[PDB]
Amino acid sequence: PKLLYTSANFLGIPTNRGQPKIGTYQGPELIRKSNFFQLVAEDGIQLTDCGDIIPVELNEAEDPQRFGMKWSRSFSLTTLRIAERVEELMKQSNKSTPLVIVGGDHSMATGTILGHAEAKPDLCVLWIDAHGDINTPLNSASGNMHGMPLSFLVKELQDQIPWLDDFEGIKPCLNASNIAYIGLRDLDAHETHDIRKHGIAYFTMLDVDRMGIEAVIKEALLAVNPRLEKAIHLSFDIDALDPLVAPSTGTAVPGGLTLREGLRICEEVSATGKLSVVELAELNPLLGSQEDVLKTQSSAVHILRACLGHCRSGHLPFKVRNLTDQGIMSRAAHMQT
Amino acid sequence: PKLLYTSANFLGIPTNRGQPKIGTYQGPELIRKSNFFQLVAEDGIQLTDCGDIIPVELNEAEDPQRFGMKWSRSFSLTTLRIAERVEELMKQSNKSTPLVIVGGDHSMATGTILGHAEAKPDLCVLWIDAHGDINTPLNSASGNMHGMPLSFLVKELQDQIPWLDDFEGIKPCLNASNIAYIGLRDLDAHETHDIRKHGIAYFTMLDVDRMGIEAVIKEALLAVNPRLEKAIHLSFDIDALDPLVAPSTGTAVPGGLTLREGLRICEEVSATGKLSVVELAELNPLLGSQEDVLKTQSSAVHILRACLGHCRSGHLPFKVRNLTDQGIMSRAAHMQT
Amino acid sequence: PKLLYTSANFLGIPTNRGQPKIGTYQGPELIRKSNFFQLVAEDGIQLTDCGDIIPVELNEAEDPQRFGMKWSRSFSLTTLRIAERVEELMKQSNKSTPLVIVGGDHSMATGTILGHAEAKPDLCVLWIDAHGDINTPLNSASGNMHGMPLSFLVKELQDQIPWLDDFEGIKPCLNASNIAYIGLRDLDAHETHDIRKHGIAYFTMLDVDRMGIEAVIKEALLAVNPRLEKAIHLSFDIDALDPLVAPSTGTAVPGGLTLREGLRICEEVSATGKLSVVELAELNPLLGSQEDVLKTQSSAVHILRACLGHCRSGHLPFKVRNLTDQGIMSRAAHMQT
Ligand SMILES: N[C@@H](CSCC[B-](O)(O)O)C(=O)O
Ligand SMILES: N[C@@H](CSCC[B-](O)(O)O)C(=O)O
Ligand SMILES: N[C@@H](CSCC[B-](O)(O)O)C(=O)O
Ligand SMILES: [Mn+2]
Ligand SMILES: [Mn+2]
Ligand SMILES: [Mn+2]
Ligand SMILES: [Mn+2]
Ligand SMILES: [Mn+2]
Ligand SMILES: [Mn+2]
Repeated sequence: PKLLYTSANFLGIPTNRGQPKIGTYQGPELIRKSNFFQLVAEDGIQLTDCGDIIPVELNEAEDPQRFGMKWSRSFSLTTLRIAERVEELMKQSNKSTPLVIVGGDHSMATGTILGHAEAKPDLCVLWIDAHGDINTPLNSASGNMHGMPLSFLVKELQDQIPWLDDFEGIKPCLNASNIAYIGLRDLDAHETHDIRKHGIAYFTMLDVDRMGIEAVIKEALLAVNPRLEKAIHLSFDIDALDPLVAPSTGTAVPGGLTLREGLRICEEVSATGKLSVVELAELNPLLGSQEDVLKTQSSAVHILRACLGHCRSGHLPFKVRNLTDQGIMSRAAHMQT
Repeated sequence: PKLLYTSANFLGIPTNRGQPKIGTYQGPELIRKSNFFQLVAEDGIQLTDCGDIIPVELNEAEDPQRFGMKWSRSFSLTTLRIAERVEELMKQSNKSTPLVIVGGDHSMATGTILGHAEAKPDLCVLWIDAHGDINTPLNSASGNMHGMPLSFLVKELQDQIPWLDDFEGIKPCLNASNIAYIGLRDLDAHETHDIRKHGIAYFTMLDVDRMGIEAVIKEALLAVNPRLEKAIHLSFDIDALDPLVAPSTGTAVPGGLTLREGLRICEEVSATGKLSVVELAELNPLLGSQEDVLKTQSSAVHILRACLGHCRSGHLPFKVRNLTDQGIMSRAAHMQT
Repeated sequence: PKLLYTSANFLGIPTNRGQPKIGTYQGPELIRKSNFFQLVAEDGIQLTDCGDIIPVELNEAEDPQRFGMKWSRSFSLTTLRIAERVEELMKQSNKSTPLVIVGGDHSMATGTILGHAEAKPDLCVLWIDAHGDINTPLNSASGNMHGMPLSFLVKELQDQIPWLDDFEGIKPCLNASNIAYIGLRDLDAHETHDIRKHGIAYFTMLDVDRMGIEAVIKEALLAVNPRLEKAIHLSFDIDALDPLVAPSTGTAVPGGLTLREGLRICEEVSATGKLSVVELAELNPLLGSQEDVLKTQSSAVHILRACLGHCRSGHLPFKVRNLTDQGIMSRAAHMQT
């Protein structure tokens, strides 16, 4: 057998202040509960559990609304804390060692990318999501941070981000030409404006319907990593998949990716040999029935396994078992006498 | 932003005598209950609620079976009543103003098309359905009117329709060359005979599998509206979609259209700028679980929004919010000092 | 109308010793309970019920584990019993008469193919499954016979099958070049080794994603029956279909075939005019909710109907009903006076 990645790191980030629905903090445990670790090992990969990042959760009286944003100071404090740990993990392993991150709501992405970009500043980002998550604070109708994580990272958008002192440590590390969306089907108007204005590459479900997922992946990589020179940060919101496949998530949107389409994305990104960080966001075991949570867990595991290099086409055994070395009479041997 | 249709009309038709399962009369309310109106408004479209048509529901003793048909006199009386109102609405708005109609079982289609054809006699019809709904009375095994609505409209079939005095006002206004089916997977034998005999264009799920939905739509329009000269009556039976997507309907048939395929049909028809009337039939909130009804409602809303011109690719904002006119210090401005 | 097959045989095999989960013995009854027979008749086909094969179910004390295998002696005794009956049925009908077989777990396949190959030795096999079912006894982690049925049949694998006296009657009748897989997504490593080593044709879900089901079917037939000269044994594991479509099965694996893709396989194989035996395995009415069992039953019926030649494009009536021979006044006739 052969493997692009022979070892990987696992990191849990139970962020739950990016959106009002409680349960995303149970995200990392939902994956740890599963047979994910067992399965990755059987594929011949050494997965090291790097524990969980403790997010900063201020008391409501310590964190009033600022510019409509909810839990903004918790966000800024958590962001920096994420960035510090991710940077350490990335520099420590600097045939690479991918970081698998499990959220947690998507607001964590500001921290992960920032820390990732501090170790590999030339990275590109593949954002798999039903939503843009690129609302700027004054344009956000909800005030939820999981809908704004990209806006603090994109240089071309900094004249639309309100200055806040606790936000100074969060320096924009992304050019608009380094991001590519796949799976969009619920963009806010101002997101659509910014995405088109600054030429951010995006492939919606409409594009997936007209082009096919195979062409979309090829075009997404062509746009942000044309010669596979750049490290890849793969940000995978679980709600990019259709709700029939992953119902246990906060903002489900019908008409999403099939599990197979999602797997194709991960398999292709994995095969570049350039997967640096994969993050899975918006898992919420407190939403839906037990069967719903089981379905969502199952989809998450298959997706993450795909990122680490698992092939549906099969894997060769690390040692071939021969029947005669075990001194056992085979049927072929019996009739030969 | 730009819009093909800037205003539209909403009309409810709670027909429930076209089929034995009670609940389709709650169809229009299921859509009114939803956020459909709110969402259409946010897309920049003025939706006017034109109320509901009161269908004629005779007492069983007033409406005995005739030629196997159930509730035939209720059908004829209701048909004419539908036709009168639809004609008024169409002539009143004669950049068009589309009519959105929500049923109600599919027997209403005889009335809507008749009234529509009275204002726009050169119309073509796109029938999205698992079934032909073109059984002639003596060939119908069930005797349900929702399985015969097209047969009273097609000129080439009038030698197969039993003469009834109360049916005189229902004059065939459709040539067989004006109809195109998409989504068929449960045709009765005599429907298959008539469809092939008179050269009615039809694309079954088999065709969708072998050609892809994109080619099917193009071929369907090519067959009945080759140069986008004709107004389009879009008759959308909800059971055309797969039961996994829309379970709350009377005659569900496995192996149907995905939500995405259905959306593609509506998006393309909408983009012709020729959508005159869109009708959605066979919603039944009294079938299946609450989650089933929620799923069916959700699918209906996304479909109808697609007809009115909603793009999954995003919509531009009607006014761009600038951070400096609001007199707020942006991060870009702060560092520039 | 026209029909490739005008008559067919139905045979139930309630095998339940190939896997630990009880309920697959209720498989044949689940199909008999359905409207399958009624529907096949309406398509104009004479289905003869050939009853059920009574599988051999030894007492645990009579059937200890041998080489890790569970219920191996029950397997060998049952296999021979299956083979004897299938051979009789095949020679008896030797425009062919297809055998429709309903399991029962997939361990029955050793018996059916053996008996089938005894009447038509030049047959090819189309294996539709999430799994290879080609584990050799010493390589099997589970020791379940439903995971090994193919290994006893493939000549190239006989040096990997442990000699057992009760297994002598089971002679390998298949060359590796006569088998083609469709739908694989959960191969064991040693299966992957054997499949690639001996050049067995296989198309995984990855292949289905990149090629499309239409190309996969064409390539599968090209590999094992290039000129439609060989009779076809179609072995269809229900878990080849996605769990959303067929949840009531023992080893469900996400990311499977849609119902439409499965139907395409059956429709194409049927259209060769070379369908000799179709078997449906792994139905288990004791797994999942009532709605789950209903969904699984429904999928099974549509699949089997497709094998017998049912077209979603419609069937012509065996006698056209004219309105005037019945002495009834048509609307066309009324206005003509
Ligand atoms: N426009 C919405 C987008 S929410 C999407 C959140 B997510 O992608 O993380 O699930 C908002 O600003 O809250
Ligand atoms: N052959 C059936 C067709 S029923 C289809 C009804 B509908 O398309 O409206 O759900 C019949 O005549 O009742
Ligand atoms: N590797 C597994 C495969 S089980 C597949 C069983 B079946 O295809 O019949 O559902 C085993 O040896 O038990
Ligand atoms: Mn999202
Ligand atoms: Mn997100
Ligand atoms: Mn229908
Ligand atoms: Mn209909
Ligand atoms: Mn299987
Ligand atoms: Mn199997």
